[PDB]
Amino acid sequence: KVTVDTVCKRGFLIQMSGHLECKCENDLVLVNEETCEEKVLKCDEKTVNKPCGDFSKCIKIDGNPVSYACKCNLGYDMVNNVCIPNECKQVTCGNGKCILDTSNPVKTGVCSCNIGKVPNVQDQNKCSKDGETKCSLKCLKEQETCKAVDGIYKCDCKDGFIISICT
Amino acid sequence: LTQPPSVSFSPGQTARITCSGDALSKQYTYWYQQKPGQAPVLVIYKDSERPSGIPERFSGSSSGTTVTLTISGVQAEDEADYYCQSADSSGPYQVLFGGGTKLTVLGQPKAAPSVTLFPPSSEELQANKATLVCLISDFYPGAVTVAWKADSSPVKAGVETTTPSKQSNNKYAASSYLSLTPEQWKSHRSYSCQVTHEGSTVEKTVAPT
Amino acid sequence: EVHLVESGGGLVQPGGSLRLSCAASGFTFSDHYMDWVRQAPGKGLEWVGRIRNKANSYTTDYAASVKGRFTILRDDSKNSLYLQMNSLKTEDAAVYYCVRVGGLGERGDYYYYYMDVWGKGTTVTVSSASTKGPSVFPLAPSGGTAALGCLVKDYFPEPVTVSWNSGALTSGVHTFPAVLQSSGLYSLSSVVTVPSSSLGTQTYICNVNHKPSNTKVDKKVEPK
Repeated sequence: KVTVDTVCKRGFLIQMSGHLECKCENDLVLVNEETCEEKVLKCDEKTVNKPCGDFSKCIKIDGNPVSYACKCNLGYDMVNNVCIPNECKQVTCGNGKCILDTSNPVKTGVCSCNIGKVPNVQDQNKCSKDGETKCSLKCLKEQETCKAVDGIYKCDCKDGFIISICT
Repeated sequence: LTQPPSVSFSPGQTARITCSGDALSKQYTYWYQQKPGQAPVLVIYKDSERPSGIPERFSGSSSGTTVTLTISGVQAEDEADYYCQSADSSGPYQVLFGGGTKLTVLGQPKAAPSVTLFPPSSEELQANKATLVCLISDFYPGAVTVAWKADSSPVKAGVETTTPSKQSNNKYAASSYLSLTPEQWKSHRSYSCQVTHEGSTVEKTVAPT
Repeated sequence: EVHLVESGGGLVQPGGSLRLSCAASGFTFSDHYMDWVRQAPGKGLEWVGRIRNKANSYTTDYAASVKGRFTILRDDSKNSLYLQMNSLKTEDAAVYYCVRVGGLGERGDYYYYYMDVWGKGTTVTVSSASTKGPSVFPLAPSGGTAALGCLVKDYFPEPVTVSWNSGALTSGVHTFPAVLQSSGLYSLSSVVTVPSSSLGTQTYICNVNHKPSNTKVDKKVEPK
């Protein structure tokens, strides 16, 4: 599980209504829950096992000629050209994303919502109810405070400063 | 939401108004300043941050289910009513408001209220009506809590109380009326008017004659 | 600059209906949520309801005290907010504020939900009371001082004028402001602090004049 003390390798912590996760920088993809690395452009023989997308690596296909494709890791499946957990294949949240219930030994998909939205019990726990979510991110950098950007929380520059660093 | 009905500080002191509630641990708390005869104004949002145009003396802090509004070096310009708000998304969306706090910037020594309690007159009782008049005057700051007691028991219904109004001597006065039936008056042994001002409570008692 | 101008307030009898309006200007009205907040005379703020923008399907939500009776409407093409009030109770009489909800993002949805802009408000009165003269009752009387007064009870509308001894007695007189009962009628008291020994010798007459109803009452306050 990802907490406020997790170090996002080549990434940064973001917070939604029900969990935290690591978002990568620029064109980096998630190797695991907290590590971001460069992705390959084409799945070659040389790029086998190298990451091609979020939670996906290039593999070899023992076909009639050798073939290479970008397959999601174990426990993930491809939905809209994005690898999401297998238990989230048919869980749509609307104003949010599907995550695994960390407080349940059996893998179950639940809806984590954008900032300002909470799971609506009257809409199959989808993200269709107004509701604030207090930010718990530790933004300790020079003039960095928690800011809501693109439906998520993130440590950004204080209002009136721009990036080397915030000033 | 729960907040104290009245606070009082001397000029230059650091005022603090607390707002408590279980919904304060889930969603943010917002403070509004309302001066007499004017619209409310947001002064503190997201527990601790201040909007643009608010002086730096306004600030807040959050500790669990209690949020404290802080005003460092209170000016007489800051004397107003303060309401804390939040929200509850447990069921349908609900905006939550506190009771409100009358912040008084002290400008004179604290005056204790002078209380006078009148029993129902004989003419009114002969009209099948009974009214107890509890008059409160010459108290500062202009904030008070009135409670009625029927034979040392709390009275809920039948109570009409005014808000404090500024007197000529810049003190405040208020009124509190207890409506009863003549049977209710002549049955109990006594009736009391309890006027609590700045922690101290003044009590007056009348009995049928 | 932002402006929220309320309109439609007035006096209506209990059980009747009334519609409020709010003309907005100085901002994109269709982007924001709009709320109604009322405040009884001398009491705290109370939330009425909320209507949402097109991005949130114009959905509504109200408080339990006005559920089913009040209805919030909006006309984005006219920059107007409305409040249809039905089955009005005396508890509904208050000053109603037109409020804009701030804290939205670039998506039409909000990150936070606060009330950044308030209006001047419009006053709504709910009472079935008409013109009525008061019923004056006497208030009979340590420190060597006593107190006697006159009870000006159940009158409408404001104001009344109370003099003592036809204006001859002015020192020590304190006429308290009136109270507004749930029935809609006003009531006040006017007391005078007098020396205890003068109760048996000096006469105390209170003169109540109610110009709206053309009622003049003189009452003698005697000790007992």
